[PDB]
Amino acid sequence: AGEMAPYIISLDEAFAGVDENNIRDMFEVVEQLGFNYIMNSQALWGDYDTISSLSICELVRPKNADFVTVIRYQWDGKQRTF
Amino acid sequence: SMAAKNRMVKTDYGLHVKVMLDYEKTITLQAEDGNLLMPDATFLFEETR
Repeated sequence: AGEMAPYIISLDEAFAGVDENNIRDMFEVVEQLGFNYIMNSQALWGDYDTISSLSICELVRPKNADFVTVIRYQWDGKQRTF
Repeated sequence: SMAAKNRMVKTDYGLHVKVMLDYEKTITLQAEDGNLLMPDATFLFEETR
């Protein structure tokens, strides 16, 4: 691609199957490369210190109703130099 | 909480919990890892007696 291409990736049920601890490393790998990504996950929360910054959204739709409720957050992380 | 229309929640500790949300706020919830910016909330706990 060109200089200006935004490296976009996506992941579904992202990183499911990785142990609860090592998921920290994955977001380090992603950040080093500089990807812009749209991920989704049923259990993951994105609250990992290695994340330089990360917007989040939670989708709520009770059982079958015809509306979706969206709660928004943001996370900034404190990557552990310790 | 947002799933239940009454905004009531239940916990394994025996504590009924009611959640009210205000969403116009830049409030930080700090911990050892990361600073999470989210809309403010209040949590009441009912008298399980």
